Amino acid sequence: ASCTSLPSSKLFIGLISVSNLFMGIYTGILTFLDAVSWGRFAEFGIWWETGSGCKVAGFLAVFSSESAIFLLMLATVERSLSAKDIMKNGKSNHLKQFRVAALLAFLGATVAGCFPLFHRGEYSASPLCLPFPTGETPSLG
Repeated sequence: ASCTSLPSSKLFIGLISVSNLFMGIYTGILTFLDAVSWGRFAEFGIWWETGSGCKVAGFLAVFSSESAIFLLMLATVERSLSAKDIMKNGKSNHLKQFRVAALLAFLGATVAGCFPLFHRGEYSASPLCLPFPTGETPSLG
């Protein structure tokens, strides 16, 4: 909200917070669905599981988790590069490079999330729509 220079640390905190947005959104959708099915989950069970909603929620959760982890490694690598320049040169700036790396990490996360979609049955293993070694064994493992 403050129109400042937004240094690299603040931007990294912000983007990790956006990953937090998707985590919280996924969890809140879960609750919302559970509250809708208060005492009547079985009625919505199959419809949700085979429906597009389960795929959407599972992909969103997987993407949010993987993106959080990847943003974390990007932030740690950037901080280490800043420290290395501090003890080596005196100035570090890979703003465009790190933005490109963040976008590539988002691409990898989305690819991982969409991979179960093409195999027709990986995501609907559980109502939570979470990769488990219960149904499709090889790909999920």
